[PDB]
Amino acid sequence: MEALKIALLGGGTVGSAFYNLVLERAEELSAFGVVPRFLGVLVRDPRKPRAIPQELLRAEPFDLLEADLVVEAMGGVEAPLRLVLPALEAGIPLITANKALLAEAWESLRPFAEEGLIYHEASVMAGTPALSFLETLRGSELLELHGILNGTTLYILQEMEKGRTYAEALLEAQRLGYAEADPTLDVEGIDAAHKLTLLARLLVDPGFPFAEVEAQGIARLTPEVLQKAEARGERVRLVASLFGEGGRWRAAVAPRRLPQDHPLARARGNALWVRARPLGEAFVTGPGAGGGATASGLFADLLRFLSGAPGHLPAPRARPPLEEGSPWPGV
Amino acid sequence: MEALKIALLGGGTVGSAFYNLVLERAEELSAFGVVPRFLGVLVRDPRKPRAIPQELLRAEPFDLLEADLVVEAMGGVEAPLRLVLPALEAGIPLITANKALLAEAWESLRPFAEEGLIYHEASVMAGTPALSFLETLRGSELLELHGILNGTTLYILQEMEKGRTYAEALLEAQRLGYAEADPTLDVEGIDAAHKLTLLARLLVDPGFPFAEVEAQGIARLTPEVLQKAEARGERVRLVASLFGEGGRWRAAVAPRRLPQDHPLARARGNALWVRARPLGEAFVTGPGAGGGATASGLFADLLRFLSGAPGHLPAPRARPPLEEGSPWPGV
Amino acid sequence: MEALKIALLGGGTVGSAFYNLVLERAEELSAFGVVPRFLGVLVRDPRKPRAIPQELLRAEPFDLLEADLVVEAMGGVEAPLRLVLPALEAGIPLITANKALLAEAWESLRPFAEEGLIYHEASVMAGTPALSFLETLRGSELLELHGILNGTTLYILQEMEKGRTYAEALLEAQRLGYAEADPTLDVEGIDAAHKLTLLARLLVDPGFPFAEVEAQGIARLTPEVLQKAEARGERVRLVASLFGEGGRWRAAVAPRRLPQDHPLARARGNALWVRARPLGEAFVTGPGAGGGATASGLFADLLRFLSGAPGHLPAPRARPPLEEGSPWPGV
Amino acid sequence: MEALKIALLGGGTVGSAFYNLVLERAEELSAFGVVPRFLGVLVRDPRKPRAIPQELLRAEPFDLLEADLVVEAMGGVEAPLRLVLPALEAGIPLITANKALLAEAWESLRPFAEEGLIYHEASVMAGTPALSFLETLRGSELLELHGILNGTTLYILQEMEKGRTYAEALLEAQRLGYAEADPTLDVEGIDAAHKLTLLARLLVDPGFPFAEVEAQGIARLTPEVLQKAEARGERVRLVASLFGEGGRWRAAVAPRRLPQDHPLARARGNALWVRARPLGEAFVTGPGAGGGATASGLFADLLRFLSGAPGHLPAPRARPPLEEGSPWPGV
Ligand SMILES: NC(=O)c1ccc[n+]([C@@H]2O[C@H](COP(=O)([O-])OP(=O)(O)OC[C@H]3O[C@@H](n4cnc5c(N)ncnc54)[C@H](OP(=O)(O)O)[C@@H]3O)[C@@H](O)[C@H]2O)c1
Ligand SMILES: NC(=O)c1ccc[n+]([C@@H]2O[C@H](COP(=O)([O-])OP(=O)(O)OC[C@H]3O[C@@H](n4cnc5c(N)ncnc54)[C@H](OP(=O)(O)O)[C@@H]3O)[C@@H](O)[C@H]2O)c1
Ligand SMILES: NC(=O)c1ccc[n+]([C@@H]2O[C@H](COP(=O)([O-])OP(=O)(O)OC[C@H]3O[C@@H](n4cnc5c(N)ncnc54)[C@H](OP(=O)(O)O)[C@@H]3O)[C@@H](O)[C@H]2O)c1
Ligand SMILES: NC(=O)c1ccc[n+]([C@@H]2O[C@H](COP(=O)([O-])OP(=O)(O)OC[C@H]3O[C@@H](n4cnc5c(N)ncnc54)[C@H](OP(=O)(O)O)[C@@H]3O)[C@@H](O)[C@H]2O)c1
Ligand SMILES: N[C@@H](CCO)C(=O)O
Ligand SMILES: N[C@@H](CCO)C(=O)O
Ligand SMILES: N[C@@H](CCO)C(=O)O
Ligand SMILES: N[C@@H](CCO)C(=O)O
Ligand code: NA
Ligand code: NA
Ligand code: NA
Ligand code: NA
Repeated sequence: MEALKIALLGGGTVGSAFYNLVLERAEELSAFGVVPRFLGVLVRDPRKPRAIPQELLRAEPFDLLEADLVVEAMGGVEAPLRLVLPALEAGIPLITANKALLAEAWESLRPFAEEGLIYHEASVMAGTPALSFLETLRGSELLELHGILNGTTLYILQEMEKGRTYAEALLEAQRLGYAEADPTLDVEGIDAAHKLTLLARLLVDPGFPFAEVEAQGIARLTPEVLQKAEARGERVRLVASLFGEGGRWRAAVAPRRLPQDHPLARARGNALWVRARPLGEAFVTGPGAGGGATASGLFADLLRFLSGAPGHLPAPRARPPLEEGSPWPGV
Repeated sequence: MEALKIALLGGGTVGSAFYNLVLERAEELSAFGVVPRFLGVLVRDPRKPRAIPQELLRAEPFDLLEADLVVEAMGGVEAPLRLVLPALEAGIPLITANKALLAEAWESLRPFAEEGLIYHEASVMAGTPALSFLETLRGSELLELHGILNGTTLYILQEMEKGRTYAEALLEAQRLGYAEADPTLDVEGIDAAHKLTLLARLLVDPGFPFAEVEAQGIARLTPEVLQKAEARGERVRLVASLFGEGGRWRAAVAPRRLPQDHPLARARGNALWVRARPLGEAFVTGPGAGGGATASGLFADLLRFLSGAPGHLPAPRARPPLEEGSPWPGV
Repeated sequence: MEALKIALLGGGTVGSAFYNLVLERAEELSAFGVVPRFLGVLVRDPRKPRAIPQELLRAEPFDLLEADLVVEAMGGVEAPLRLVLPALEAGIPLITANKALLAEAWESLRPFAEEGLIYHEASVMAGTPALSFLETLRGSELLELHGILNGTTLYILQEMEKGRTYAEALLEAQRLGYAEADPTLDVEGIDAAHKLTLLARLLVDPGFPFAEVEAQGIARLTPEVLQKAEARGERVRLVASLFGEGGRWRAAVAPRRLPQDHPLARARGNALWVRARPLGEAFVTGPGAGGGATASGLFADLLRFLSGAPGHLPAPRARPPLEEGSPWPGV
Repeated sequence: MEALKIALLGGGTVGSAFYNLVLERAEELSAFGVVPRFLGVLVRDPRKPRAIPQELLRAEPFDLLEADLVVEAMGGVEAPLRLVLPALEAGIPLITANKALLAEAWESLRPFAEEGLIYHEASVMAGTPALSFLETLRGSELLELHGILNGTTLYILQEMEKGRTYAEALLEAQRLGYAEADPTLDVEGIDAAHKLTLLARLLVDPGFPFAEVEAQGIARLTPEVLQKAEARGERVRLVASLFGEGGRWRAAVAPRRLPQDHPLARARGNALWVRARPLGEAFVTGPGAGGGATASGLFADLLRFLSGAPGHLPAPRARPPLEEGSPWPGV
């Protein structure tokens, strides 16, 4: 039996859900050979109301080199990056739910991803299987991928069909915990773009640049637009697409008119839909955002690590596109 | 004496400071024959402890059309937009501290700015005079403008100079209520870009696009780079620059090497430095972020409105630059 | 018109109610000649959830000598005492809701009370008139005083008559905000004893020692006892008594069997009952605990000060008792 | 392997630390063939953020009679008493950290202590061995005991020595989770008196009354008095003393002038110093307050219980002292 010493960065909705999940499942962990011991949890206010014991909180950075694992769910890019890099350099794995970090600091983080040090299931659709889904889909070659990767904007659109306004639905969305710190990342497509980028690097091109994703959010959408779509037998959704065009992978986020019976249209939560050769059509759906949902993903990754498996490896080499996609109707 | 009917959007660091500042200055407001009456205060979470009366909190949007003023300090772009437009269309002024909104929704908001309906001193360098400073600088023709517009990154570079880390500094500035909710906006220069855009529009080109600002942040800087600059007799700062190049106005945000005696290098606070013809060289500096500092700007604008002055007008035409310029050397 | 600069010690349920009340009533204050300006609010956690703007919070002591008034509602004895004494020494008045402080540090605080520097209506039965009540009763000579001075133990007994247990009622009492930090002060009679002491010093003996109060709390009481009392046509209540015996003032707190039609028994909140010569029988009742209720008392004292009146003066000399009381049935 | 059924009373600084410590040590507990199962956790406010599952929180008292252990860390005396007695009467052990309860409700609790049903290591000097230390010291006859039992006042006097104020120090210790909820209990010596009582009862007289302890606090001490002691080669500390005087045991808490090389003066932490016949002079020191420190004591007691050992027994008789003693000189 061994101690698994964990440094947690962030003690918010996710961090705190992860902390309590780990301790609540310590019996499971013992069957994996370990007892979980948190070194410290990095936060900003160490004395406010929080669902972690106060003495574990650290309002300043602390040395991570004695940890066996670093778990990050602090948000942002350059601050977690600088905090994680010395741990990575020492061969200490990272488990993160932070898609911005991986999408926008990939020049620094790719080499550690490639040696299997980075686990990040929770960074796309929370603890819904997305990355593991794609890992199994690698048995085939992608033809087209379409996801509804952002839960905030899904919630908002669901509410506006029901005739609620953007602002009341976003407000409602932010109470329920779905949005990023700044909901602009959600409603402009950027958070979907970060997720889509990570999917692209896993499946089709390990160098895929976040800057190459074309992203348009839901700012032109209203209840009227959505309800008129319903009347044509369609649903409008924000969709993240990956497809070949002129021999290269293209990545877009935009609102799309979907047939109402399409798997993407009938999903109540977040969803990833592929067509691949020779498998065919496959689809995964589940909760894409929330504390418990994300902590599930991070805990799934801890068990993966404990099992002796590497983190989520980028594609070993870029894959040649088989077909010209370019499906589509925008809005 | 008559009610001044205010709808306030946001009850946070800024909104709350503003609410309480208004209350305690009620004596001052009576000298205009008004008494301040809040129609409601839009907030996300009506349960958090707040220095605003529970009975005035609204967790859903409320009718604005009876207000004499809408004050906005909620953050984001699309949601505040959709909330203020009806008031603006009714000829109700807006007082805002939200630079993202004005930079990114200008196609919708410019017509109302041109009519004098938008007050936004607090949208740049908080209640430090920036917009009013530029309004006076209009007596001359701009040669060049350079500002340290972002308080969060000034704070960070000041603390890194003294040997503190990036991560520590950042944690503090967030604590002090300086950082945008997405602090990436601060540290990648985007928030300074938004501010720069507004200054360009006030001075030189009323349709200057936010997309035309070139922005880069502080992500490559460390305590070491800064300390080496100090030994060369310099300071590295993030600088927002507006200058002529090949007959057009260029807007850039980037780290710059400044001579250490330069006003920008020494300033107490955020700072704006302008050479213009025939005035010469003028400078303003003060706090550029903080609840109190921002509530001062908003309240300044409310007093401006009560005086019968219009809001901040865009430049009444676009005009080319007088002189070819450049910023300081990059890093 | 003048600035009234206020230093607040404590930003809890009371402190925060007082802060918001002051600002909410600044129009009233202007009719008294002043505009209220808080120098700072002393707390412990300056970044947690609180109904006061964060920049006013001070997590460390600050200089009080520039204030026009010090307002204290921090709890305890020696820490507020040391904080207030330099202000008192400088002739700066104190307004307090802190009965422990005044009861247990009277050797230090009496001399300042005697020069009218201490206002403390809110320290007995919150903003229910108690001290001002006694000030008017000084027109007569006390024969007997009996109060139900502690709201926690009143609540608890009210709930146990209804058949609820001590522990559920105390729990219920502490949620509703009635109890001291440690409810032992309430349930053992000590908080009533502190209040009774202050009443004694106002009315009958300016040197009355807190140590001379005999106090017994409600620890032997159960629903059964209380319900049996109801059946004999009585109510049991914790009562604070002041009466002459052998030519001296005696002070006791204890549970008592009251006739059910007695003013003390039929009071739903806290209550002070006197017999005095030549007035006769007089009685005041109201809320004895709670934020809003206490802030009312502190604000009543601020207006008193602004009116040019002194604070609550002790009796100028001990008064000779006229009759042997010693009413009573204990339980 | 069998459930160890625990009812926990209190979910605060101590309770929460305890809850999470139990969870993470579940592996260790399996070595006794148990798995820990919480039947519920009594709390005041089920809405505060807490590192305990919502579904286990109870805001009203719950049946305890199915528990194998009641752990108490709620504070107060009468309410915990009325809650544990039924469990105690059923032959269910109590593990407590509450020294006030044991000192002040001993007429009710002594019979169950005498039966081995009360574990209270954490009630004195937290998880620093104090009770177990004394249990071993029973191999000798006590000559004299002197301890620095109160962590809050040690902390305060340590910080005042270094020039900090009373008020600052106090604010900190409260922040660190050291202080009783009424910190007056700490600074007037009452909390050390409660602890002293329990040590007297374990060692010399199983009915030693709390009322017989003479207690005075640190209220006359300042940075100046302490600094002057240091210049005389001394340290002033609050000391809890048990010593023989005229054939009876005397118990006193007071500030004392200690030689600076004395173990009590130097100790790292709270400290207990005992001369006994024939052992000689023994000493123990460690942290005497804190969530983690206390949860360690409680967990030590739970392991003691699982080992088949009884709780902490009172002295099996009263006996007079062997030698006339005295404490150090007062201040
Ligand atoms: N919630 C979701 O549904 C969800 C789903 C999937 C992925 N994620 C990802 O999880 C991350 C965090 O989200 P969350 O919902 O847990 O955020 P949250 O509730 O705000 O918590 C973020 C935590 O990080 C701390 N923190 C933030 N910036 C910091 C800095 N510069 N220095 C030190 N501490 C810092 C905060 O401290 P304080 O608490 O003191 O302020 C807090 O403890 C993000 O990357 C997000 O994209 C979230
Ligand atoms: N802080 C500064 O230094 C500073 C300086 C100048 C300008 N500004 C600008 O001031 C604006 C507000 O900043 P801040 O510091 O006050 O942020 P803050 O502390 O987060 O306050 C945001 C307020 O708006 C509410 N809110 C956020 N999104 C909402 C939505 N979709 N619907 C309804 N209510 C919403 C929040 O409700 P809850 O409290 O219920 O969460 C909160 O009351 C930003 O535009 C910022 O760029 C800030
Ligand atoms: N509530 C009532 O019904 C009531 C009625 C009449 C009289 N009172 C009296 O009012 C006083 C306070 O009561 P409350 O209900 O407002 O208490 P509360 O909600 O706990 O607030 C007490 C405040 O004082 C601060 N504080 C406490 N000790 C401190 C120290 N040593 N150093 C610095 N700051 C300290 C706290 O800081 P934090 O908030 O950071 O912890 C908090 O801001 C007591 O004397 C009480 O007897 C209360
Ligand atoms: N802190 C230490 O260093 C230390 C060391 C040794 C012993 N102790 C002892 O441990 C005990 C608890 O101290 P602590 O630091 O954990 O205090 P704390 O942080 O205030 O926790 C008290 C807990 O009990 C709950 N509570 C209080 N009174 C209650 C009532 N009448 N009914 C139901 N629930 C009640 C509170 O509920 P909420 O959270 O809902 O408010 C809280 O969960 C005290 O007896 C103290 O003397 C403390
Ligand atoms: N804010 C993000 C979290 C994970 O994608 C969302 O709404 O989906
Ligand atoms: N985050 C912004 C707010 C004020 O514009 C700043 O740091 O300057
Ligand atoms: N806890 C106190 C406040 C004022 O007496 C009470 O219950 O009455
Ligand atoms: N307030 C107590 C808790 C531990 O007994 C102390 O300071 O020692
Ligand atoms: Na996932
Ligand atoms: Na400004
Ligand atoms: Na009163
Ligand atoms: Na102990």
